[PDB]
Amino acid sequence: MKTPMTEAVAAADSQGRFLSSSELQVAFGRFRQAQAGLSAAQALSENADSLVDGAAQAVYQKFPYTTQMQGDNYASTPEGKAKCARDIGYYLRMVTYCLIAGGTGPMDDYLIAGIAEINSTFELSPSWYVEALKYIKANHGLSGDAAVEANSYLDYAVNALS
Amino acid sequence: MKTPMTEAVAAADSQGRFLSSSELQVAFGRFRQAQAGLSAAQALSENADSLVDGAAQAVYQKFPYTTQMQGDNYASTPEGKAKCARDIGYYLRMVTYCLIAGGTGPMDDYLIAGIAEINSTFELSPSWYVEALKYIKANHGLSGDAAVEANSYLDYAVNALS
Amino acid sequence: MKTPMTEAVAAADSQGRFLSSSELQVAFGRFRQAQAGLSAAQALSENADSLVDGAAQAVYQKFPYTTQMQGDNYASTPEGKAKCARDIGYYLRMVTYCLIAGGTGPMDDYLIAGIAEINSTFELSPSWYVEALKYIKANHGLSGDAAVEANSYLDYAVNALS
Amino acid sequence: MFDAFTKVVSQADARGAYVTNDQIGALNQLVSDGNKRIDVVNRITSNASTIVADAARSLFADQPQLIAPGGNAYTSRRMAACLRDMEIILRYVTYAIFTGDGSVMDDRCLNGLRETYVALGVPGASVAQGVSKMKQAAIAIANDRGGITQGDCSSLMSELSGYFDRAAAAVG
Amino acid sequence: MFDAFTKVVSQADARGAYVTNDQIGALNQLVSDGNKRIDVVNRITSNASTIVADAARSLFADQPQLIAPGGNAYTSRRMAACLRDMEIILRYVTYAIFTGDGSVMDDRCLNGLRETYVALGVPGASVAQGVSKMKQAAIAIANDRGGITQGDCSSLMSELSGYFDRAAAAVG
Amino acid sequence: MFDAFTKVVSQADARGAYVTNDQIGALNQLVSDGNKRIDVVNRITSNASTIVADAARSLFADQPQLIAPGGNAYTSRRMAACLRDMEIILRYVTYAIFTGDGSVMDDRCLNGLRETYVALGVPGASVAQGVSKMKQAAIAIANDRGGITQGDCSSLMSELSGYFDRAAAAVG
Ligand SMILES: *[C@@H](C)[C@H]1/C(=C/c2[nH]c(/C=C3N=C(/C=C4\NC(=O)C(CC)=C4C)C(C)=C\3CCC(=O)O)c(CCC(=O)O)c2C)NC(=O)[C@@H]1C
Ligand SMILES: *[C@@H](C)[C@H]1/C(=C/c2[nH]c(/C=C3N=C(/C=C4\NC(=O)C(CC)=C4C)C(C)=C\3CCC(=O)O)c(CCC(=O)O)c2C)NC(=O)[C@@H]1C
Ligand SMILES: *[C@@H](C)[C@H]1/C(=C/c2[nH]c(/C=C3N=C(/C=C4\NC(=O)C(CC)=C4C)C(C)=C\3CCC(=O)O)c(CCC(=O)O)c2C)NC(=O)[C@@H]1C
Ligand SMILES: *[C@H](C)[C@H]1/C(=C/c2[nH]c(/C=C3N=C(/C=C4\NC(=O)C(CC)=C4C)C(C)=C\3CCC(=O)O)c(CCC(=O)O)c2C)NC(=O)[C@@H]1C
Ligand SMILES: *[C@H](C)[C@H]1/C(=C/c2[nH]c(/C=C3N=C(/C=C4\NC(=O)C(CC)=C4C)C(C)=C\3CCC(=O)O)c(CCC(=O)O)c2C)NC(=O)[C@@H]1C
Ligand SMILES: *[C@H](C)[C@H]1/C(=C/c2[nH]c(/C=C3N=C(/C=C4\NC(=O)C(CC)=C4C)C(C)=C\3CCC(=O)O)c(CCC(=O)O)c2C)NC(=O)[C@@H]1C
Ligand SMILES: *[C@H](C)[C@H]1/C(=C/c2[nH]c(/C=C3N=C(/C=C4\NC(=O)C(CC)=C4C)C(C)=C\3CCC(=O)O)c(CCC(=O)O)c2C)NC(=O)[C@@H]1C
Ligand SMILES: *[C@H](C)[C@H]1/C(=C/c2[nH]c(/C=C3N=C(/C=C4\NC(=O)C(CC)=C4C)C(C)=C\3CCC(=O)O)c(CCC(=O)O)c2C)NC(=O)[C@@H]1C
Ligand SMILES: *[C@H](C)[C@H]1/C(=C/c2[nH]c(/C=C3N=C(/C=C4\NC(=O)C(CC)=C4C)C(C)=C\3CCC(=O)O)c(CCC(=O)O)c2C)NC(=O)[C@@H]1C
Repeated sequence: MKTPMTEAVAAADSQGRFLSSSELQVAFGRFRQAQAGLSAAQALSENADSLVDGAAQAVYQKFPYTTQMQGDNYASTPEGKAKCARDIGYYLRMVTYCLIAGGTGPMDDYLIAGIAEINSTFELSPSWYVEALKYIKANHGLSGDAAVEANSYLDYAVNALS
Repeated sequence: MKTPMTEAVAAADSQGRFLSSSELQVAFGRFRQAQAGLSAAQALSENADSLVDGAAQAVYQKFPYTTQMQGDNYASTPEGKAKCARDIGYYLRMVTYCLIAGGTGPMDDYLIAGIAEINSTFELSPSWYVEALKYIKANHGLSGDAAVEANSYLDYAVNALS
Repeated sequence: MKTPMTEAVAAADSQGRFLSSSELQVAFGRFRQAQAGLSAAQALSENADSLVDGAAQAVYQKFPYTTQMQGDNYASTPEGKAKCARDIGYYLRMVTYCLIAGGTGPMDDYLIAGIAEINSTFELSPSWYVEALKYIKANHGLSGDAAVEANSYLDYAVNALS
Repeated sequence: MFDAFTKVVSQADARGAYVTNDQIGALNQLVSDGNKRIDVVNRITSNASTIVADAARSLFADQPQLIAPGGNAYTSRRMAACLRDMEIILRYVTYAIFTGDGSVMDDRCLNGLRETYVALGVPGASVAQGVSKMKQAAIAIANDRGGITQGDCSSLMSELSGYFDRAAAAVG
Repeated sequence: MFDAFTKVVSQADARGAYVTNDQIGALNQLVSDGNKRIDVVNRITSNASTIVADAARSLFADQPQLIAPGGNAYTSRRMAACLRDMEIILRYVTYAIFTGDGSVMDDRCLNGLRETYVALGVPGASVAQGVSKMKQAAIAIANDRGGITQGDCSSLMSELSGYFDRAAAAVG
Repeated sequence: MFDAFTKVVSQADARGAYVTNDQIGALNQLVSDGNKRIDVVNRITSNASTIVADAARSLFADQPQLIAPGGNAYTSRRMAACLRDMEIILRYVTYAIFTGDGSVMDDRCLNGLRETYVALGVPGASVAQGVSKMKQAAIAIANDRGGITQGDCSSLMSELSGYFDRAAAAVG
């Protein structure tokens, strides 16, 4: 786990010294913009059920075989649909955490590190999750800076899967 | 301790991977020839008393001072003769182990590593043991490949002492 | 802690070997001259109260503000005078230890390593202690080699403070 | 490292003994089973990814707490580490069945693993369950009658089971 | 390393939960106190040398055995190491009040420090007393009404006190 | 590392004391015995290989289990390691009699040696017996009246015995 605030401390610590004027500026900037991320996280959280369920149905529409083909990797059973909606909710929750954290740290630590091994082992297509993320981007209803901050993390996840 | 089989595993392990096609060929070759070494070991074992006692008398004949001079390093007492026959039996047993193992590993681990320090400290002449080994080579009565395999380890010991 | 004797051992140890002819010569030389240092140490020890008290008054004479200015770092109180005389006694005791040891080791280990940090933190002027040391040099009453050996350690301390 | 042959040698040297006729006979039987042993190594190695994946799937179905949020295999990094450990243990089992001795797996994989898992908070009973699920799958694949000269591999399946059981015991 | 924000995230992830409105509200209050927090970091950092020196002087006055010949802070090297430790702990406290979480100080300074001091013979009760003397001085300086826009910093002083108290507990 | 002189200094510094006249007198007597001390170092060092070999021979005669197959000094590698340890300990004893203090032997040879031998399965009672056999031989050689100016070395032989006894105690 790192964020600009903890990287400022890590830099000072690596040199055995107290925080510098430049490191105090990291804190000024963080507190100047932190509320934007808190508000965007809260807005997404409040719409999580609609966004996750809508994203799952968007994936099933683009990839109809995922609800028809038999296999442990597919959403052709109630159990498979539940795994899929669960995973999409994980992605949305990670986006809210990044908004609260002021960086990618939560998504890096909890989701991206190891994702390629998971998807390979369990035969899950990264392209399925890309469509879920693009549905969320198109449907969160955030404006302006809030939209850019949320979209930055949705796009970061797409990139990690692409 | 290593053998071709364990070196095949050590190579795979050093690269964090499952055994390769080339490493499976090591096992095919080992099992194709292992019986030869087992049979040669068993033949030597069955003649161990004659070979050891004959080898000791061969050494005493070539180095008559070893049974006449007083000293802790010599075979001029019953105790010294017993130490000498014991040591020669160690060499023969190590040859049988190499035949069973399919390589020098047992003799390396149990006898050769440190032998120069032992012989220096206890004032034992390497040349005495060379004659014992050459008696064994001349008198084991093995033929063909069995003789070459036994002689390879007897000669390896001579080389280590020479 | 090191001395020529322990550095002779450290050299042998660093090479995994018994002491050399050259290292035995270190012991011959050490024992040839050790009594001189023992005698000089004993002479200083016997005059410690006079030397320390005289050195403190020499410092107060050269730096009159040290007994007039208020501050935790100054000798303007009984407590401050006691700290100052204590410190000067530490320096004299270290000189006697160097004379007994045959080198700077005791003063290095117990006084010089860290002295700059102490004097900075507690706002103690190194120049005060230099004057104490120069009073001791001028007033110990030792002659010849005894004077040079004592003065070598007094001068080593001055250098470390200068 | 021992193989079946050097294990016998090492135990004989500690007793100052020549390897006995009975021991020679047992090693000759191992040698005469050598093709079958290499088939076991080859079949498990060739199917390693599905042995790991299928055992892991089965473990998480039986132990749902491992994959609940907060569980020891939750987060992609922890899931990936768990799948890595399953593959590591299977890899060392293949080394043991290749050499005919468990020393490679003791010396390089299992010794200190109990303590490593305590320090990390990895639940060894669940590792052991994963290992036993890989055992079941590996025996079914290794001892499958399809596409091989017919004969008995029961001794090798007992020996193979023993290596999996040794790993399962070591982690708890 | 956590900051106040990632600490909340980490506790929520372990429960599979979105951060709640109450938690968002608490983080918003931390954000709205951000200038005051940076004043605390700045005031302690700017005065670090006198906080250490004055606390050390007070410690040795109260614990004279530390500076008697044979005591743990006797000799220049041991005194310098003791003053270094006081500065180290103050430095990690400033990191904790900067980030709004104590993890930096646990992970990089305090974890294993008890055991380090046992191995060295450093008396942790006296380290704790030094830490508490730095606490008193740091609060007096950080919460001084002179030369600052007037307002309430009581929440930050409680949080700051908590980091010093955490270090004091950890060393004994 | 201490020598006889710095050991006295170190004990005095811990008490804030000048070295006393009695202590000075004792160090003067050590100095006046300096030629004899160097003869001890020289005689043991010059005869180190035979001291080790003869003590080892005697150890194995008295403790035949060490050299039976399976014993801790059986195999050339273990015998060579055992002879190495005997030489190592004698080397550190010579350093102690050279410096007039046992700290070199505590700090660089004996501290943690008990635990090292437990981890290896080396029987410390037999190491101690080897050490005591080297002691007997080293005293006989060092205190031999042949080929030296006649005089009393009893104090040095007591001090030398003490270093061997210290090693013997430390390994068990
Ligand atoms: C138990 C494991 C099953 C079993 C084994 C079995 N194998 C053989 C014979 C052979 N196995 C091999 C192995 C390989 N040939 C290859 O090309 C490769 C890949 C590089 C391998 C690993 C070989 C060479 C043979 C001999 C020729 C043959 O194919 O027959 C037997 C026959 C007896 C023997 O030991 O030779 C048996 C019994 N058979 C079963 O039914 C078990 C389920
Ligand atoms: C408790 C700590 C005390 C306290 C704090 C307090 N601070 C402010 C306001 C600000 N603090 C700063 C900080 C800095 N400005 C700088 O130039 C630097 C150095 C780089 C720092 C660290 C700033 C920018 C402000 C805003 C502008 C201002 O000076 O007012 C307040 C006001 C409320 C607020 O949070 O903004 C308060 C209350 N005040 C006390 O009385 C406590 C003892
Ligand atoms: C107890 C150890 C035995 C003993 C010692 C003894 N030694 C001396 C005198 C000297 N010893 C030396 C040493 C050396 N000279 C060399 O050339 C070397 C090799 C580099 C060494 C190590 C020296 C220089 C002397 C002085 C000259 C001399 O040979 O006499 C004495 C005499 C008293 C003294 O301390 O000088 C003694 C007693 N003597 C015994 O009988 C003990 C068995
Ligand atoms: C949905 C887009 C599609 C789908 C999903 C599906 N996923 C699984 C199984 C797993 N998904 C994960 C993912 C995560 N675990 C984590 O810890 C995180 C980070 C917080 C992520 C993103 C994992 C690890 C698994 C496997 C283990 C488990 O079951 O939890 C399945 C089941 C696969 C199986 O073999 O059992 C399915 C069905 N499948 C589709 O067809 C949808 C379009
Ligand atoms: C025989 C050719 C001649 C002979 C032999 C002799 N050997 C010893 C003593 C030792 N021999 C060994 C050898 C080994 N120890 C091992 O562990 C191994 C590897 C498995 C070997 C080869 C050792 C270590 C010793 C010394 C310790 C011991 O006693 O076991 C002696 C006795 C020497 C003594 O000083 O006691 C003798 C007499 N001597 C001859 O004259 C023969 C021609
Ligand atoms: C005397 C020349 C002047 C003087 C002295 C003075 N010193 C202190 C305080 C300290 N002095 C030391 C020194 C040492 N400690 C060691 O362990 C050693 C090595 C053995 C040395 C040389 C230290 C560490 C301190 C501070 C801690 C302590 O009190 O022991 C003071 C008091 C400073 C304070 O702030 O309390 C004073 C007054 N001051 C003068 O004005 C004299 C001319
Ligand atoms: C999967 C069935 C279970 C599980 C596993 C899990 N393991 C780790 C971490 C480690 N595992 C090892 C093991 C080894 N590393 C090696 O190189 C070898 C061969 C010599 C072995 C056996 C190690 C060393 C680690 C720590 C370092 C690393 O992460 O790679 C984790 C991660 C723990 C964490 O909190 O980071 C996990 C999750 N967890 C389960 O729940 C299953 C029961
Ligand atoms: C001062 C109030 C007390 C005191 C302290 C003292 N500490 C040491 C030695 C060490 N302290 C540390 C601590 C750290 N090092 C780091 O890098 C960090 C941050 C990660 C910490 C917290 C360490 C590791 C040491 C040992 C190495 C070193 O000396 O630097 C000493 C020296 C002990 C000795 O005998 O050498 C002392 C004196 N002593 C007191 O009496 C006070 C109560
Ligand atoms: C001989 C009397 C006995 C004996 C000894 C024996 N020792 C070892 C192994 C080691 N001994 C040491 C000791 C040291 N190494 C150093 O560098 C120092 C000085 C700082 C010491 C004191 C160490 C570290 C080892 C382990 C590494 C190594 O082998 O060199 C062995 C080998 C044990 C093994 O199984 O490999 C043996 C046999 N054994 C006896 O039976 C005697 C009682």
